[PDB]
Parts: sequence; C-alpha cells; structure tokens
Amino acid sequence: RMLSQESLRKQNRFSRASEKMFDRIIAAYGRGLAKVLNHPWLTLSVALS
Repeated sequence: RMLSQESLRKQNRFSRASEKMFDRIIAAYGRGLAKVLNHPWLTLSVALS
C-alpha cells in the first residue's frame, strides 16, 4: 500500500555514508570470498579442530 520511490530519490549525507560503507564492505567481503572459495582443505582442518 505505501509503495514510493522518494526514499531512493531522497539522499542525505548520513544515507550517502551508509551506502558507501555498503559498497566498500561488499567489495572487501567479495575479495575475501574470492580468495577463500578455492581451498576447502583449511576449512576441513579447522572444522575437525
């Protein structure tokens, strides 16, 4: 019922900082998984531990 697009249309400095944290954290998390997803042996070792 309340659907609108002004929230995406309206941008504040706090909101700007919020989604800029969002994309930089997406990028950091992304390189983290990109390096992690290739060798499950260390994960198996730490799971047994």
